[PDB]
Amino acid sequence: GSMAETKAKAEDLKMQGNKAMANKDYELAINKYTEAIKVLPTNAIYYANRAAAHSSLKEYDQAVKDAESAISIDPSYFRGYSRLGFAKYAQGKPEEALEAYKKVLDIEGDNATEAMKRDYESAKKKVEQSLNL
Amino acid sequence: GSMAETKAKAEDLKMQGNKAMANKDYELAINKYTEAIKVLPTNAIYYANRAAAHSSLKEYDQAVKDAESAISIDPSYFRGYSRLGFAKYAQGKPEEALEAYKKVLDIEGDNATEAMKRDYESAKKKVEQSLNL
Amino acid sequence: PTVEEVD
Amino acid sequence: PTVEEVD
Ligand SMILES: [Zn+2]
Ligand SMILES: [Zn+2]
Ligand SMILES: [Zn+2]
Ligand SMILES: [Zn+2]
Ligand SMILES: [Zn+2]
Ligand SMILES: [Zn+2]
Ligand SMILES: [Zn+2]
Ligand SMILES: [Zn+2]
Ligand SMILES: [Zn+2]
Repeated sequence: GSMAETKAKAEDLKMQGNKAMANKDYELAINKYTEAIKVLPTNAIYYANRAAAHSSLKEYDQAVKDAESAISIDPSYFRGYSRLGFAKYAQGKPEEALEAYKKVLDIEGDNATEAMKRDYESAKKKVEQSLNL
Repeated sequence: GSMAETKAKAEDLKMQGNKAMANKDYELAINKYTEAIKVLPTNAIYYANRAAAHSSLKEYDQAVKDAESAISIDPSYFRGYSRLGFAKYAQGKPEEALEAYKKVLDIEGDNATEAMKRDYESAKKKVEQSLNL
Repeated sequence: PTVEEVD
Repeated sequence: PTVEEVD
């Protein structure tokens, strides 16, 4: 049992989770990402990926937990904030969704994709709506 | 004439370049990016986009020059190195392509996409093919 | 809402 | 590699 062998085992489980996501087997994906975390619990990507699978099943509270874990483990991994913002937005918490999406743009700057800006703008519009009435 | 109006003018030219790229009118795209740079010459994105238009015409020496300008103006804008890596790869300079593509992975770290790693692995396979002749 | 692919 | 989409 080496650090390299442990990492390779967890990475293989992550890959099985990614394949499940592509097949829209979100229930299987949650299993594989969970199993990967149990092998290697210090890798933020596995938590962000599980957040995506949870969100795909509309389990936004579970998604938020995993996104916050990703953010805690690696605050520079911006997909953590993307997952948090998507789940907060879906829960009707646009102010926290806006803060998460803005963090993505703060990290990426001029590197930000069009999708990242759109997510930020959608949350921003929703926060504006909540004030007009 | 406000700074935002100048930026909006350059961005509209950039968008005209993006439309030209979508239509595969690469000569027109080069013009629009050039005009954007003349309106606002401090934005590395215009140079990186012009490098893409040059590369599409297989003008790789011109692409390298624009990619290097993008990198000088904005060293953390990783698409400048992606443009440099492509141009060098296409020139048959795969060690220099590998260094460019590796710099993208160093900037992005655990945020790197599968496309970025595919580019890196492609340059690496060409470097290794070369030293195995 | 952008549904982002896993990594 | 490919010329990735501009911007
Ligand atoms: Zn051992
Ligand atoms: Zn199943
Ligand atoms: Zn299992
Ligand atoms: Zn980044
Ligand atoms: Zn920048
Ligand atoms: Zn024309
Ligand atoms: Zn013109
Ligand atoms: Zn020989
Ligand atoms: Zn290629």
